[PDB]
Amino acid sequence: LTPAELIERLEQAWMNEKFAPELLESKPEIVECVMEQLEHMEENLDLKVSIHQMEMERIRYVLSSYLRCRLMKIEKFFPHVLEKEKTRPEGEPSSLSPEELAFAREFMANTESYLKNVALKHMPPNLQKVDLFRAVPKPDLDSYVFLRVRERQENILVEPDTDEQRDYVIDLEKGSQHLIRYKTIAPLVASGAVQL
Amino acid sequence: MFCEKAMELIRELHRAPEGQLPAFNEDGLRQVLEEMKALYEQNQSDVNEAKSGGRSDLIPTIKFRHCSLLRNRRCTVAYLYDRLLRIRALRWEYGSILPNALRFHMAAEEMEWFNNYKRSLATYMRSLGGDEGLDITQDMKPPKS
Amino acid sequence: SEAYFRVESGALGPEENFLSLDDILMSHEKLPVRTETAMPRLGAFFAETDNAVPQGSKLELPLWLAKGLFDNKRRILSVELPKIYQEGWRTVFSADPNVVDLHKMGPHFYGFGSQLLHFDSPENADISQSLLQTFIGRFRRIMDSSQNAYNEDTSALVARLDEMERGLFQTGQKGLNDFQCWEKGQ
Amino acid sequence: MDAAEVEFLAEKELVTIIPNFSLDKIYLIGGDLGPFNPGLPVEVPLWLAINLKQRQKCRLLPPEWMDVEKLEKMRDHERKEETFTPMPSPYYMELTKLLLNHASDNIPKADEIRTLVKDMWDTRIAKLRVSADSFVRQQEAHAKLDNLTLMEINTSGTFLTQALNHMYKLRTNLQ
Repeated sequence: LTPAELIERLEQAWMNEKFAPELLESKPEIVECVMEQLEHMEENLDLKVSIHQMEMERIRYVLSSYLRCRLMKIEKFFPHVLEKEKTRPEGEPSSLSPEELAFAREFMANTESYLKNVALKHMPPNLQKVDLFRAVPKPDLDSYVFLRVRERQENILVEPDTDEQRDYVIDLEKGSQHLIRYKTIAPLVASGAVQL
Repeated sequence: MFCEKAMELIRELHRAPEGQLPAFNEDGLRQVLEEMKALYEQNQSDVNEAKSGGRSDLIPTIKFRHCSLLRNRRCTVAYLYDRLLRIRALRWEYGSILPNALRFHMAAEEMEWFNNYKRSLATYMRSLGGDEGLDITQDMKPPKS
Repeated sequence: SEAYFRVESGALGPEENFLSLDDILMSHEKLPVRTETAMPRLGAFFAETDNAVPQGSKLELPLWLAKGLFDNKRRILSVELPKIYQEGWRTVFSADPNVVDLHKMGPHFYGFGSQLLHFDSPENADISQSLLQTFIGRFRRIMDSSQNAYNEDTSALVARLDEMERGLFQTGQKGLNDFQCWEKGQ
Repeated sequence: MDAAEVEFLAEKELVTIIPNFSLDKIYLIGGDLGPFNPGLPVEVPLWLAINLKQRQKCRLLPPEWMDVEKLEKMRDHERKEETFTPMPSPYYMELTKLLLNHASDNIPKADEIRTLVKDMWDTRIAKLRVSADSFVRQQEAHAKLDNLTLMEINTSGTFLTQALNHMYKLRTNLQ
């Protein structure tokens, strides 16, 4: 609830977003509070001044980087981002802020239109519709990642491959660092029990 | 034989490093769209005979033509999509105004895609902070004074 | 450059990625096949039964085409395994994977190999295990040179790497060079 | 993530400076700092210390571990061990780089300290290569690595994870 904690939360999202193979949950409450803090401090604006402006730059940088990272993911999986939001059950956290959603919609329309007018409409009658949900790659959740355990977790199943015989249980201790498949610890990233 | 023209579009982009943008291949795109038309017409004819007037001995040839159609379609779409990705990159590397070298190798339609894109990014970035706040096109690198 | 995010290969998985330029290049490569029927009008190697292809004809077809014409029943055609995946080379890969030139004998050794599994060859299990063991046996030499562990000319090593390995090489090199530029920031 | 961003996080680490000026505690969004008093030790973030040193408004104090004798023992320890040993700081490479580059005048035997830390880095990256080969050859799917630093993990970790991703596909292509 404190500013210091606000910043820690941001850096956490920044780092997690950088390494997760899929688009993570939208953190509107964090982005806003950070924008407010910057606005307030910006207005309050001698050596103390230069020190404050230096810190403001450090924070501005993390926000921008985090937001930049989210846009590239939205662009990369745009059809899957839109389809997931469309069938998202009421209550579950969205992977898109109202603004990012607009950006994603526009990306889709623009690309689909470009593709239609430039080639598809000029193709035979039975080959003019291209399924974008199929043409564009989905996130690969079977990607390996490194993490730092923030909160102790037990009975975590490690699945080497598709052969159940190689499966074994593991426990993640607070402060430890691990290497493992993302899909196995995805829920832990979301809950904040672990950090990528 | 078939789909060779389509492969020329792929090799052309593939040999363009760093995401460089060679001239839009209008001729190549036209020749491919034509082959598709021809392939589709030839196939639409043999299918008739197969149905009544010929034999189910054309089916193998019909499948061959079909695959060749799907293949040409895969190549062109892939070709066009890759160009858009390289063009999307331009906004983040050069800014909102592109140099002559890039715009002269871009198709009018690609320029429009770029503009639609930068207009959407401007709107996104502007909704971020107050009335007009946070150009996330700046601060591309960690601050170091 | 930095903001250009091309579609990556998917050849190692169930199927290739539709928009992957690399997969399109990989699927253009030819593989031995044998006709199991007659193919009219397609005889011009592209009068005699309207120009048909003789049943039981051995041909070199692009992977994508064979994929499209193939069927387990093996009615349209049957495919043969390229040499690099047969008993012979499999034995050499097994003794020591580092000696082979996967660029020359590839250049999409692993990706073509994975997609080749789609033809239900009796030796699919042999082909599959060979692919994994070959990468396992070559892993160290790629990591070593990509990080220039021995201060030697990598150009020669990179020239004998298949396309997947070259990318791996790139990642390793990029990571190290990025670190060395930072470490030297005035 | 690039090496510049790793250093960005390292810059948060606290270090001790000796101000040559006076100033009331500042209230930064991340936490209070100061007050500052001439000749009196203060705890400040590395990025602030670096800036003040450049501005010549303070003296940089070297970490207790940044000592030729201790580092000399750490380097030998790391070489004797097959596994990774506990590093002095989770940002030892960044702190050496930044401190030696902006306050070598405040760090004794800076020349030697640079060689000892450079050696530790060389021996640990090489060890990471040998460790990864063992991990891959035994086809492992999980690993604990409490002693590795972020700079090390980030520098060659994309290579290891990309390789593991491919092996996962190859290990499961007949499924």
